[PDB]
Amino acid sequence: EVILVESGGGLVKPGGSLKLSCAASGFTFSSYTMSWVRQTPEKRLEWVATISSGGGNTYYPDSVKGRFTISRDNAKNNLYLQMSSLRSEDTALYYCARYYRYEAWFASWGQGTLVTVSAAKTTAPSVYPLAPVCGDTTGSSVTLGCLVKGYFPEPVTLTWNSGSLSSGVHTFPAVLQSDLYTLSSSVTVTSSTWPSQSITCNVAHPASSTKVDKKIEP
Amino acid sequence: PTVSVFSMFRYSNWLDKLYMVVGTLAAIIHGAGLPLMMLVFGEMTDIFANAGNLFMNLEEDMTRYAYYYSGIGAGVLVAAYIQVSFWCLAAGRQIHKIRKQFFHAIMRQEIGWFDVHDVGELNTRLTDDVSKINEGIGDKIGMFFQSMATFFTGFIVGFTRGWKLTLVILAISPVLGLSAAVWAKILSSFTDKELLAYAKAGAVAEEVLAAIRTVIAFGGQKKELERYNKNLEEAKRIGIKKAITANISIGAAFLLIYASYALAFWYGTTLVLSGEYSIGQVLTVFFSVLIGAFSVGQASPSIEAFANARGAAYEIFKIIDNKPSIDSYSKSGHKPDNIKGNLEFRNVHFSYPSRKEVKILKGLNLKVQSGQTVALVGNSGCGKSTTVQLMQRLYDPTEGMVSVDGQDIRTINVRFLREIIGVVSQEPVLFATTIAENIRYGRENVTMDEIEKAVKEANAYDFIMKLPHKFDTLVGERGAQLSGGQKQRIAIARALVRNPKILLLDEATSALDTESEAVVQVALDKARKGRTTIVIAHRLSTVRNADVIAGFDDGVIVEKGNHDELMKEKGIYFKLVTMQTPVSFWRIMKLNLTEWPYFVVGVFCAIINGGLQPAFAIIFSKIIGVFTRIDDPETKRQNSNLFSLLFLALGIISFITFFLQGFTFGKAGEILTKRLRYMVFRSMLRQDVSWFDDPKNTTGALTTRLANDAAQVKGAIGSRLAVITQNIANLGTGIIISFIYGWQLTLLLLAIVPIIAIAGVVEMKMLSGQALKDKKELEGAGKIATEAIENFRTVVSLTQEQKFEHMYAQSLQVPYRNSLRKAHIFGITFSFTQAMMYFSYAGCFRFGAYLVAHKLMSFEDVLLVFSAVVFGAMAVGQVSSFAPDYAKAKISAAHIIMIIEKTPLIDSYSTEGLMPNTLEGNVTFGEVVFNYPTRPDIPVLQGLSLEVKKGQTLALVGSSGCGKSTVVQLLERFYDPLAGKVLLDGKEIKRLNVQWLRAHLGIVSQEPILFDCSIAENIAYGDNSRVVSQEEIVRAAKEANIHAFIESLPNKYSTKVGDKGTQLSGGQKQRIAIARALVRQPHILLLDEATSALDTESEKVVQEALDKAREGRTCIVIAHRLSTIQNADLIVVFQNGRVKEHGTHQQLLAQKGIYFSMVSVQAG
Amino acid sequence: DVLMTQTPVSLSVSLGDQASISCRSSQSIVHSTGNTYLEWYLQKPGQSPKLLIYKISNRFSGVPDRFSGSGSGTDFTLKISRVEAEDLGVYYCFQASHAPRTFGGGTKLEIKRADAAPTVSIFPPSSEQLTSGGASVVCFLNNFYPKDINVKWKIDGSERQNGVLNSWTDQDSKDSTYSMSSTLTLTKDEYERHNSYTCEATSPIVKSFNRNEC
Ligand SMILES: CC[C@]1(O)C[C@@H]2CN(CCc3c([nH]c4ccccc34)[C@@](C(=O)OC)(c3cc4c(cc3OC)N(C=O)[C@H]3[C@@](O)(C(=O)OC)[C@H](OC(C)=O)[C@]5(CC)C=CCN6CC[C@]43[C@@H]65)C2)C1
Ligand SMILES: CC(C)CCC[C@@H](C)[C@H]1CC[C@H]2[C@@H]3CC=C4C[C@@H](O)CC[C@]4(C)[C@H]3CC[C@]12C
Ligand SMILES: CC(C)CCC[C@@H](C)[C@H]1CC[C@H]2[C@@H]3CC=C4C[C@@H](O)CC[C@]4(C)[C@H]3CC[C@]12C
Ligand SMILES: CC(C)CCC[C@@H](C)[C@H]1CC[C@H]2[C@@H]3CC=C4C[C@@H](O)CC[C@]4(C)[C@H]3CC[C@]12C
Ligand SMILES: CC(C)CCC[C@@H](C)[C@H]1CC[C@H]2[C@@H]3CC=C4C[C@@H](O)CC[C@]4(C)[C@H]3CC[C@]12C
Ligand SMILES: CC(C)CCC[C@@H](C)[C@H]1CC[C@H]2[C@@H]3CC=C4C[C@@H](O)CC[C@]4(C)[C@H]3CC[C@]12C
Ligand SMILES: CC(C)CCC[C@@H](C)[C@H]1CC[C@H]2[C@@H]3CC=C4C[C@@H](O)CC[C@]4(C)[C@H]3CC[C@]12C
Ligand SMILES: CC(C)CCC[C@@H](C)[C@H]1CC[C@H]2[C@@H]3CC=C4C[C@@H](O)CC[C@]4(C)[C@H]3CC[C@]12C
Ligand SMILES: CC(C)CCC[C@@H](C)[C@H]1CC[C@H]2[C@@H]3CC=C4C[C@@H](O)CC[C@]4(C)[C@H]3CC[C@]12C
Repeated sequence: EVILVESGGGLVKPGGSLKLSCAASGFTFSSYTMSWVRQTPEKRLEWVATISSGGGNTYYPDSVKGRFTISRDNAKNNLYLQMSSLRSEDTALYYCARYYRYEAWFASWGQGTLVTVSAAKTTAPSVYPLAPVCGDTTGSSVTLGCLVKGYFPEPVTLTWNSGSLSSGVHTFPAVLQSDLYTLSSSVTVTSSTWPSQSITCNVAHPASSTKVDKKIEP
Repeated sequence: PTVSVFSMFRYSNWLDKLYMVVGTLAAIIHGAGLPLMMLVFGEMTDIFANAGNLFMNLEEDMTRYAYYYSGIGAGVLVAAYIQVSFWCLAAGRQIHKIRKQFFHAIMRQEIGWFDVHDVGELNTRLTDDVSKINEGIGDKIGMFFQSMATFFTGFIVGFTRGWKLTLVILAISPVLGLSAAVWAKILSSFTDKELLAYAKAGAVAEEVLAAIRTVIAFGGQKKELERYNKNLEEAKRIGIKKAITANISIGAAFLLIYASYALAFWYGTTLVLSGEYSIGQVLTVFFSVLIGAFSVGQASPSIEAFANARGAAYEIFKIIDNKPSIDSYSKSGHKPDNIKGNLEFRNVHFSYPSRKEVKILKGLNLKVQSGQTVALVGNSGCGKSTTVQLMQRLYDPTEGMVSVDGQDIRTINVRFLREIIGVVSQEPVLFATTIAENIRYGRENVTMDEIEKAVKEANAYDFIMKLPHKFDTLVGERGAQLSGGQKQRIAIARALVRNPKILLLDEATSALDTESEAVVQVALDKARKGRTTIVIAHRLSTVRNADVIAGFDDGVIVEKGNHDELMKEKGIYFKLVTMQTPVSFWRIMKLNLTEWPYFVVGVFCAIINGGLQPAFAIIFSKIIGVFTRIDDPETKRQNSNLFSLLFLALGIISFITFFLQGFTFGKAGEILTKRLRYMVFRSMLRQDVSWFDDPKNTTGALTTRLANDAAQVKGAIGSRLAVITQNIANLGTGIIISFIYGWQLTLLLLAIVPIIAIAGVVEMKMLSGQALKDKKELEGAGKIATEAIENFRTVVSLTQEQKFEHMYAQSLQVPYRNSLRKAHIFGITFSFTQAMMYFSYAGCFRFGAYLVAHKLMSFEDVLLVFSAVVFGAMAVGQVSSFAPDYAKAKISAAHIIMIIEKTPLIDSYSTEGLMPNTLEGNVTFGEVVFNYPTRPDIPVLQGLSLEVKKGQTLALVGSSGCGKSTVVQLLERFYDPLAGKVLLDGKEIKRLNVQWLRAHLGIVSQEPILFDCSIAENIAYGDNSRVVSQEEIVRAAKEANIHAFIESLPNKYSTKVGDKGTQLSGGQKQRIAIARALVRQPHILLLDEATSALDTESEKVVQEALDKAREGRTCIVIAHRLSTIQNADLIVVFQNGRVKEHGTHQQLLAQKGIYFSMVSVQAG
Repeated sequence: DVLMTQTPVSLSVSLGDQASISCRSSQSIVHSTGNTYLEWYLQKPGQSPKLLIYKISNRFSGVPDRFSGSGSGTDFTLKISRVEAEDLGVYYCFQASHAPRTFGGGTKLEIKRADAAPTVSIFPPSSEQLTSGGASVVCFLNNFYPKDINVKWKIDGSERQNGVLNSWTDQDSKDSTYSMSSTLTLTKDEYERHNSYTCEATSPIVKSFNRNEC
């Protein structure tokens, strides 16, 4: 299978210069056209740049040409996008995508990488346990929460017990307010699980190197 | 005119008719072999371009396609062998039959056919015409059929794959056909254009090299040198223009090929991108149709060669179709049995077909009985030799009827009659075999005892005993090894061994001494009693003892009777008897060191032309790699346009650089050849007459050295520097690039490049044909033809043609076998080097599939390595074929630098020596011995001596070739004698100046020779390094009594005269030779044969200017006519070189000696 | 520029019905090669888009035969037959035939289902947050349908607070339900001032707790 992963996206002040890298494995990188596509916060996709298989031809849309610049390193199997003179409207989620024979333009999309361009300063989150009053049970099941609050910028990772708990989880999308983000998550486990063995809320905020595992307690 | 096509294959049997049909089928198959390869290759590239799917089953499919390539390779191996072998065998066998029949037809020919048609033309037409026929019916026809088959297969495969793309190629395809046709027609050994340019200068060279002694005599070398230089510069100009246009043509061929690639790819990507064709389909179509269109032009020299062969076959077949009026191959005539000698001539009018307007004979009637020795007397011109030739039926008389013992010749056999008549001609010739064969040449079965009997009757056994190999001695050409007397006596024996019934001698004792002629005549009277006899000679010693003597006048036999009958008759015979009572040295670049800028530009352009092949390999690999990558239609469209434009630009660069390289090397080469011809010719002129004596280098070796050196040295200099440089650039860049791109595949392909290059060379050599075939063998065969055409006069008497044709055939039997084996060998080598390409395709792409599968290189890299190393080793083969040989060039350069640095005895540009201000005119020769350098064992002088004073008309009289013109050459510094002393007014000629002597005197040559210009520039050749006045031109003409024949011709002093004066008559050219020397006004004058061909009234008007100008200057006249000898001051008779008598004419007439016998020829 | 406009912006489809989206272009896209390039992409909630028909009426490897495309000139359409819950997201129509490549807006697909009621659960502010001077009460309204629900916080039985924060997950591909969270955030002092906190989903669904700590 084709694996494209991306890296290098972080907060930047307007007018700054960023550089994104996307490593590609599982196919012959030096044979395929590759593109960068971008998804805004209103969730409207927009093409950003395209580069051919040798590195000769590159195509940009009028909006972005001059400021952005795409390149590829065929020896390390890497795709780079250099960005300059950023704007607030260039804040979005960036995907690398690989071209398909029979002429379809984006066959294999990578995972996103989130790029924010604002004056807001980095702010580590505040993780809070959530348990029922005095450990009260709701029958044969227990629902536990975890609240992260007041962070910036958006990307934040939340798991339960390093990913062991995955079946009955409900993470809710982040809500921006006062240049700060708020996110929450719930888990549902049998009554014979949580009071017996404790459940840990793993939170990470790469922007601030924050990483906290908060155990839920009655 | 030319023969029909049905009459070219006239000597074709059932076996030769089968060879041609099967060679034609195999050539068709071989032809269709290549477009099928392009079809498989197009289909194969789709397996590699769609190989990787997001490589399984790539090596299986490349196994199948390796089987396809190897099957086509095997088919082409077998078919190409069959094609070449069978066509060369058909042509070989047919040419053999043609050679034999041609010579056999030349033998069965009327006498005088050779006078009409020169025998250098026969001997040269023989070999040239048979080679020119052979060329056209050989493998050129197989190649023609192969190329037509390639054309049709190409277009059928094209139209079946996709028609839209083939139609576009077909629209530009006639231009491709014309480009290729013009290229190959220009290419087919465009050497005759240079020969046509140099023809005129070679004519001047052959003129001056016919009369080297004459030109040296007048001393006018510089004038002829200016003429040669003018002709030479004209030829140089034509050559420069020819190089310009030939190279422009090659350049436009390449421009068109590359722009064709550009168009094919620009439209083929439109079709691929639209989805209609694939990339393999486009490769298939483009290459198939391009190759078909080029193969049509690869067959254009075949129609040329066939037209030339048709032309030459017309001449040969016409020679073999004519049947003469007399021929020894017809048995119709009756053979008599009871042989009795009886001659009957009556009313015999006959004329020579050569000059039929003149009638020498006006009827002769004669009846001669058995044994009657009949002698015929008369001056030279009545036709005694004509009667001798009339006897053997060399001709037929126009009026009357001739008979021999009752019945006429005209109903009886020519062979039987010819064998029984032993005849000896005036000047015999002897065959260059052993003397035993020579005497055996009388008849078939003669044993050595009869040989000894006949040679002892000829009294020619002494010189047989003194010389080694007494029966094994190979006599030289034309009897040069032995002496004249021995030769004539053994010729008598050769006539006698036939045991004749009628004997006919003609001048049997021309140069014979007393006792040998006596014993010969005694033997002749020992074998005359059973045979009729007719003897013709000048000596009246062997005439007085005959039976009946007769006398010719105006061809008519006027006097008849015995001795005393003509004594009492008191006629002309009475008057006659009343009066009678290693190394090789390299300096070839120094020769061309003056033209350095042309070489700088040329080597630069050659580097670029070598680099043009790897650049194409790279561009081609990249275009095919545009469609093996996963890119969008815009990327593919832009990159395809970029690379099509690069094809076009490479085309333009190729046009310019080909033009320039060809033009600059051609200009340098032509400057070099002009300078070389000039320097060599000036050096030849500066060599004395003693160097020219050598029979190797007298006439032909020097002109062939001029027209060979010209080509050869430019070959060495230009070939070396251009071909080594172009091929180094080409292959070096190809191999380096293909090593950095893939080294395993490169090492595999590096073992196959020798065979691809040599395959190119063998093919191109097949296209040029064969320059020389069985050289040694052709010599062995043609020596017989030479000696049989030269001795024709003798051999028609001897009637030994059959026994000569058999010798020819036997001499042919070795080159025949040799040629059939050579065909079976050449077929194999050609077929193998042709199949090697298909096997190389198969091997390379199987290895390539292996590498691509293990991901050790890309497809584009396999394609680049293949194209640079294999598509670009064919170009090495072509380039290396086109270059002229270096070995022949280097040996030619060795010979040229030998002749150039050659140093002769005396220098012509040397004024050093004794230069006295005054002279006296007295000459004195004493004890002067001269031996020819060519003949060092035979002395022609024995220490002669002389004394000459002012105004002394000194006459020299003797036999022919006894040291008459020797004293001339011994004065004019042609030869310097080994011993002797020559005082010229007390001044030895060896210490004087060499040009002064040749400037003071002036002579007339033995034979007058004039130059290719008007008569004005004939007489104004006599005085050079000086402004010639026309008042002396008309004065000398009036004095020589030629002014009338000049003032009569239109454009009197600008009438262009032929070579040697072939337009005007012998008397006039003898007069204008007298006027040519008259302008010299010499203080010492010589005349050799001043009245050879002149009238009797013209001699008095020639001598009257001499008699008035004899005073003051020493005069020396050598002639045979006594008229100028009676009035001379002193006379010197010679005998084998020795001065016998000298003094005043009266003192020689008082004491009767040998000179008295000289005066006793025809006076009274 | 050529801009694509998709006719329905939201599309509700019963499970088993047929769903037809259409993407009318503006410049009648057709390349110079005579091919017209028009692809459809599907983004399922929380994943990267995925290819669906790389031209008019082709199908990508792995894509069921329910998806079919068909279009001509300047009007193109996509039809799905027998929708399932797995096929649930935003459908974009990309066109790469002209020199700026443009996507469409999108058409959210929503599968209908039997109205369920939330498992509501309320959570009291943690000790850690109270120490820093803050109090946030959190109430999850899990696995309900349809989306439209109202939550009303009651402090001390009467104080209908309004300073809350709400956030909806997207429709779950497994059970087609929704969820959402209601977070009531105030000061530690304004919280301590009261005892009973009630969460009410809207016969409403109530949940509540009584203390500042237990
Ligand atoms: C009987 C002997 C033999 O058949 C001769 C000769 C070589 N053989 C192998 C068969 C062959 C030929 N082409 C092939 C293409 C693919 C696969 C096999 C072959 C060729 C032929 O066409 O015969 C009908 C030929 C080829 C080239 C050649 C002159 C030449 O002979 C006429 N070139 C000299 O420089 C090159 C080229 O530029 C040219 O022709 O210029 C004079 C030539 O372009 C054209 C229009 O041909 C081309 C392209 C085909 C360009 C680059 C290199 N490739 C390699 C050489 C060359 C070719 C046949 C065996
Ligand atoms: C015309 C004379 C001199 C030569 C005869 C031409 C031969 C070689 C021709 C006759 C019929 C031709 C074939 C006709 C049908 C096809 C099928 C197609 O899918 C590939 C080409 C192919 C395979 C052609 C190849 C060339 C071919 C075999
Ligand atoms: C040797 C000469 C006279 C051949 C005649 C030239 C022909 C072959 C040339 C002239 C104009 C060309 C045509 C012009 C228009 C088109 C229409 C298209 O749908 C296919 C190609 C096609 C059909 C071209 C094919 C080649 C063509 C027909
Ligand atoms: C006479 C030689 C040297 C050149 C002749 C060139 C002619 C035959 C070639 C050159 C360019 C070619 C055209 C290239 C472009 C097109 C457009 C295509 O969609 C139809 C075919 C058509 C119309 C081709 C027809 C044939 C064409 C006109
Ligand atoms: C004399 C004949 C055989 C030559 C035919 C003319 C060739 C040289 C001409 C015909 C059409 C031309 C092409 C027409 C259009 C373009 C697009 C441009 O962006 C690159 C050059 C390119 C690709 C041209 C290359 C040269 C070309 C192929
Ligand atoms: C670094 C290396 C591998 C560069 C490769 C150079 C090779 C390809 C060069 C070097 C010497 C060259 C050869 C030198 C001499 C001649 C002899 C002549 O009769 C034909 C050309 C020929 C045969 C040249 C062909 C090209 C050649 C073989
Ligand atoms: C190992 C590397 C350098 C391989 C280079 C290939 C060499 C060995 C090959 C390439 C081309 C070949 C030459 C091609 C043509 C000629 C001309 C002929 O009249 C003599 C053989 C000669 C001179 C060949 C000799 C071998 C040769 C020089
Ligand atoms: C005339 C002489 C030099 C014969 C050379 C023939 C070569 C070129 C031919 C002969 C038979 C061919 C082989 C036939 C069978 C196979 C087996 C397969 O697993 C690999 C390809 C391979 C190995 C072919 C490659 C080319 C091959 C080896
Ligand atoms: C070029 C001509 C004259 C003969 C050369 C034949 C070469 C190219 C052929 C002969 C032997 C062949 C090999 C035969 C079998 C194997 C084994 C395996 O590992 C796959 C490829 C490989 C290695 C083949 C590659 C092609 C090969 C190397």
